[PDB]
Amino acid sequence: GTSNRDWWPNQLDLSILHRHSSLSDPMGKDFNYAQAFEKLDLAAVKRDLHALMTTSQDWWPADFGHYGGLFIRMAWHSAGTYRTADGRGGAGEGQQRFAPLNSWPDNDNLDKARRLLWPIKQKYGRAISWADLLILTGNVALESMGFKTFGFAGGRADTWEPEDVYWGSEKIWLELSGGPNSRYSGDRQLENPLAAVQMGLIYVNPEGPDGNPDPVAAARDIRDTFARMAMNDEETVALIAGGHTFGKTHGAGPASNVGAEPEAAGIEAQGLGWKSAYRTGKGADAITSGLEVTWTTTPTQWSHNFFENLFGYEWELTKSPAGAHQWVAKGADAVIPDAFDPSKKHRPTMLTTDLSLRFDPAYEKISRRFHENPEQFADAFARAWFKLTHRDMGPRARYLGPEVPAEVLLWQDPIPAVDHPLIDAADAAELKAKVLASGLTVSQLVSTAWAAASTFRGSDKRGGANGARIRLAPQKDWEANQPEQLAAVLETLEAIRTAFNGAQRGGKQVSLADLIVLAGCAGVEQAAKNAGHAVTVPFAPGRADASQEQTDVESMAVLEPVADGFRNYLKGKYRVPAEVLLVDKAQLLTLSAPEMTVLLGGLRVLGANVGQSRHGVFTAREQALTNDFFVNLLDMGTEWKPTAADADVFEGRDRATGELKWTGTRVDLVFGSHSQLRALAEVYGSADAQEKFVRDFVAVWNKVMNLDRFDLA
Amino acid sequence: GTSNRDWWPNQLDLSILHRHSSLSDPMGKDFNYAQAFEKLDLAAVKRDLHALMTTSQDWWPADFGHYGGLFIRMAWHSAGTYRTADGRGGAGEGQQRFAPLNSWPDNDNLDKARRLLWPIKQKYGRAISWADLLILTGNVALESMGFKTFGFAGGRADTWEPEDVYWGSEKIWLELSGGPNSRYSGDRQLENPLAAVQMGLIYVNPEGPDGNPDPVAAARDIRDTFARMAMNDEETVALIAGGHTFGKTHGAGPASNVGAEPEAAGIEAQGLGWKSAYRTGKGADAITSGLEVTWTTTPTQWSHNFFENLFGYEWELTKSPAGAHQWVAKGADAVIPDAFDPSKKHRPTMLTTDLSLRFDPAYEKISRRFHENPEQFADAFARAWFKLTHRDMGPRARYLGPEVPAEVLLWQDPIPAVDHPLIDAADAAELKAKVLASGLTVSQLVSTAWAAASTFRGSDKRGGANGARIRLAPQKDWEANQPEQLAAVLETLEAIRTAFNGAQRGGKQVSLADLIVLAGCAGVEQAAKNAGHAVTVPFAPGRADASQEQTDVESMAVLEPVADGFRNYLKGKYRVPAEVLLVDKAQLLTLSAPEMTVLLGGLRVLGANVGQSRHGVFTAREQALTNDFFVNLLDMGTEWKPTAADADVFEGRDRATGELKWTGTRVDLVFGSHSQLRALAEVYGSADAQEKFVRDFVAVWNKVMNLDRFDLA
Ligand code: HEM
Ligand code: HEM
Ligand code: NA
Ligand code: NA
Repeated sequence: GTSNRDWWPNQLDLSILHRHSSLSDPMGKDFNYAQAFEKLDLAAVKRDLHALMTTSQDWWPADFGHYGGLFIRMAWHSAGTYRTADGRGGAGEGQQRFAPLNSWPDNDNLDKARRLLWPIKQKYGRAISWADLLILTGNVALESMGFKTFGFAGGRADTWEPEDVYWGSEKIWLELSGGPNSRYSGDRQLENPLAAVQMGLIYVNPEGPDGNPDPVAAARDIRDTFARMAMNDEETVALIAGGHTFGKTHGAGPASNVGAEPEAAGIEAQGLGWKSAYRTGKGADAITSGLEVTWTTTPTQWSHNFFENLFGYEWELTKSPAGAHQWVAKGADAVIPDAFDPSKKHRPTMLTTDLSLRFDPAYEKISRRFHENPEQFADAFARAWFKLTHRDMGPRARYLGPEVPAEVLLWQDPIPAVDHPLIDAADAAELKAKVLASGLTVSQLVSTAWAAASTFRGSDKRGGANGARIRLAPQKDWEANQPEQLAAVLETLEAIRTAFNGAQRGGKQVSLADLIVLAGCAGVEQAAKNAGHAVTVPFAPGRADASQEQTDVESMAVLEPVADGFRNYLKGKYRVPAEVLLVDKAQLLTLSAPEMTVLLGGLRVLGANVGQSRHGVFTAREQALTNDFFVNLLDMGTEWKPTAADADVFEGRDRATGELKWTGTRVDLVFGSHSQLRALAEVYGSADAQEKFVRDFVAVWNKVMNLDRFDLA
Repeated sequence: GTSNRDWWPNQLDLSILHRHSSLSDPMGKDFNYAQAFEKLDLAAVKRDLHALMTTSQDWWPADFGHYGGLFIRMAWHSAGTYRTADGRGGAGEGQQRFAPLNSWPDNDNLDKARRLLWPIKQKYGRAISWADLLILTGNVALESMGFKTFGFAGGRADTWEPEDVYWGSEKIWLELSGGPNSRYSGDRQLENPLAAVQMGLIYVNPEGPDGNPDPVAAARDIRDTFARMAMNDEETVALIAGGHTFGKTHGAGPASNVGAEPEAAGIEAQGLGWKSAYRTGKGADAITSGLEVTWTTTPTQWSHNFFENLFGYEWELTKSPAGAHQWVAKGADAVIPDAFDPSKKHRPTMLTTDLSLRFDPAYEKISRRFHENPEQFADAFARAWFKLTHRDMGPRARYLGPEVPAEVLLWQDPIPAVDHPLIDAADAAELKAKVLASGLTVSQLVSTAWAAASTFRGSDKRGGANGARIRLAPQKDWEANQPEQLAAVLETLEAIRTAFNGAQRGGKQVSLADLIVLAGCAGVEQAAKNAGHAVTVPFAPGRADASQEQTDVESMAVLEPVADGFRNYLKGKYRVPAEVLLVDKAQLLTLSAPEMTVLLGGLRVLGANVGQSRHGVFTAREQALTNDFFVNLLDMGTEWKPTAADADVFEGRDRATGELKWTGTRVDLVFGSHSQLRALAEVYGSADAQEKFVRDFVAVWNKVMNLDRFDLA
């Protein structure tokens, strides 16, 4: 069946905004996972998980009689898809059970791991999501094997179809760099937003960069990809060495024995894949990565043996039985146990990427510190395992259950507790009137509140107006935020705040985070009033102000909007057309197409554009909340052409006289071009739609203001 | 961006069940189009449309100063995509404004037509849908030019994204037959469900079959495609000659002048396409099809001059200025007016397909009758135009407005009026108890009610339980319906009905259509009872019984289920895997993936399979409504393998002992294979799911029972 994608492969794809509908979700529209989880007997689940560890099934026998290593790898891959660039991937939606990740090469045989967990999933049902279960099982594996974890939070709700993620452009699994769709250019620069070296890998190639077994050059890829997963050098060394304290790799024979990945397998395989024709196909004969390495003398118990081995031998390059590059300890005795045969032992072995930890000079210093101080190693790994597995969960308000660590961590972008009474309706009316009396304009108030709130992304639930981090480094300096205008708005708001707070009795006070949002609401009200409409914009207080010391400036950089079609802003020239970037931003904001349409049309006439650009400002009454953008956009009296100077700017001229009426960008005109967007614009550009437009705009505005409000919702 | 479709291009696609979500719809959840339409001033809309016919815009000047012919074509293409095989296509969802239809080659310059209607669409807003407007404008065009129409119904709600339709497998627009993706095989057999001869055409090639200008062979393609659009010989001749009473074709110069279709055009084109570099690019210079034919001496007025010309001259094969084949009247005077230059006249011209109406001997008889009796011709055409533009609207209860024709037409599958009091809740309880006391089993009651209700298809809104047409030819004899078992059930239910109706006072009575549905409800209640669960299944009376004389048997044939995965039924061997056909049936029933999953699992254990096949009957308590299908399917203790005899049947054996536990088809096992369906099955197979399963099954059962109940809309 030929589809629209086949005929017009570069048209914009709006279906990413309408994923995750009530249609595809088997749970009722009222189902609340948090509530179901809070009633789970978590201790019972963990008892069943402990039992499972050593209950070997014949269809995938447990190495060393213990599945712990398999399950640690499973949890680590669940978490490992995360990219800091967009917040996409990670463990938080349980996506490992869906395409493509269920069938990525690096997820080979983790289908077996997941199937071993079905009986537990079945027994506890909706009260523990797969997403939570994959992480908790990893925790229990570590505990079962003697490692004390730093804690665990539940609350990852399951999802029901695959997430739309750009994982790269290659059309071949595992394609090496420099192909026609290379993710690399120049001096090994990985394209944003990617965070892995080859299509279908989690981070790096375990043989070395594009297969070349150089531990020093492998280290470079490790550092880069782990940084792109929000992990620094100490955390990276702790995780790799921590992980590889356990279990083993699987490469007992050639890879040509292994058949189709799960999404390609026959219907009879019942959701499993990588069926192997080598000997028994499993256990002692297992083939997963192709490498055959077992790191420690006690693969089912926490130990300090990884760094003893790493530093205590010299390493020789060799090949696994499948032909992969790996390393064996020069002159060592056979001290490593076999996974199935008590009469066999093996010499110590390492991956290229393990040797990175010794041969990269910066890693070597950390690795030695961990070798010499194993308690520091254990604490770093526990903290890093928690960060790994929680980094995409968002504010601590979302963390459920009785094992949540009390310690607040910088990477959680923490927001202080509110400890005082909040403002009430009367106070909010007072503050709005003071904001409007100050002289701040509709444009300034709307722009500032937009800038504060629209950093939120639903991918990892970072960002938003809570915290008032717009006043801090680095947000206060972002170009999209118009630093000098921003500074003037914040100054006036801060004086309003000070005065209001100084007049109160009791502990009552308003946060700047709340006042930024409320001032934006007053701007929207005033805009509606300018259009001759009475409107009330909802507002929920309770935001708090974070400090600069609670705001990691390097981690904040990934939230900078380099493209924001809602403010007609593009920081540079990008490979992707601007309308694609708009739909991407709408997705991170959790907006549907109709919400994206309404919001952008409104923002245009309110004066939210960066730099007060006239592009898309299709009204003669700026700062009035009207549907003018749609009515003027859709007017067939006007003809549009790209300009001389710039193909991405368009001039709209009267079709009869030739006179210039407007100018717009691609983000503006896509609403007049794309056949689904134009159908939306038509509704809001119709003669009966002014009230609809206002009321839809206010709703989506309030939606955006509340995106990070996990303390309420 | 590599997608799951790219990696696994043959995996089943569930996203067709989740279109049309509340997310993509700009109207509120409570918007009711019929309520908006009933307050439209339809007379005022028609006055605007009438004025528009002769108000020429310079960006697309009106031929002869009158847009009528353009709008008639626009409405005929809106309607002309309809296929009787699946009910997909037609005018009823306004799909011409979306991809792909908006950019089909046969819809060339209809973008102009639709744009001319924006100012009226804008004026009346949500009270008239684009879908309705397209058709109304065609009617008003005919009226304006002196043709009396048969009527008009409103009620086609707008849609907001493209419909998923199989339009063929060709990868090149207009590809001639016999390519690698040929829609033809054998002796010019067009593949079901297609209804056109080439990709991107409405019906046939106006030059002749694959461009060969032979009228006799063209007639064969006309007859075949029109039949596949539910039009017979009389209706086809009336429509083609009726249409071609008006307007003209456009081929003033070569087609290489014409640019990209709308979905490929630049953003500045603002949703228009086929921009032409030939001279002015429009009006007198217009290029649309490439043909340059004007059929009558008064292209803007109804006449009987198409047949006067057709029979009054001999025709010579010629070429248009673009090079297309077309026909000119041998030795005729220049009597046909020019579209822009009052001092020029042209000889009569015809398409190959026009001459079909004279040179195919069956067509010729009808055409002569219409020539000699033009009042017969006007009546046939009015009736056929109404059928053409309404054939996918569904039951007459959906028809809105003051111009709906009072005559009931056989092609409507008419349902008699109900003229007596309906049964009440106490009566329904009494009849359920009588049904259960008769000895009819859960399996019989469920099977029969399923058979009657599951003929519905949301594509053209035909079928469903209303009418009790399951008791009539041809439904009573369809294999899927198990004719001998059916007849026994219907006999017993008819005795129950007779006894209940005979005992009443006061005119109250129950129809057989209602009793068949109610009995099915009693079966599902009894199944729930057998499982230890008291539930009440909703039931809405008001169905009526249609007669054999009100049932067109030949038109009913397309509703026969030759594949019904809900009854594990496949009438023959198909190129398409059975799972794909299941998802296709789910789409026609308007089911989401969770609804399809719950319903199939339930039906299995209720005994709804055709022929009492054991395939998928994964329970040891058949006729009890339990989640056993999912629990047993998902049990890893069972291993599945295709059978020797049949690759499409699978044996489930105990993994340890080898003992045979079950058998199933592809339709069964897909729920344990496909990654998204298995996630659904897991919900209903969990230990906490019995109440959910029951409730969701009752909901979807009731939904299916009510699919055609537009009288309660
Ligand atoms: C540079 C980063 C890493 C590389 C290249 C990498 C590579 C691999 C490979 C190839 C395997 C063998 C798969 C098989 O054949 O069965 C594996 C196993 C595993 N890795 Fe990693 N790894 C990395 C980091 C991690 C991290 C961060 C963790 C956890 C904190 C982790 C924990 C595991 C464990 C427990 C296993 C053993 C699986 C079993 O016993 O079945 N590794 N690693
Ligand atoms: C065998 C069936 C049919 C064929 C092959 C056919 C073919 C065509 C073609 C090739 C054009 C010229 C497009 C252009 O160059 O502008 C056209 C025009 C037209 N057709 Fe048909 N047609 C068929 C049936 C119908 C029917 C069923 C109707 C309506 C009842 C219809 C109404 C018209 C009208 C009104 C125009 C004139 C458009 C104008 O004035 O701009 N045709 N036809
Ligand atoms: Na994420
Ligand atoms: Na249809």
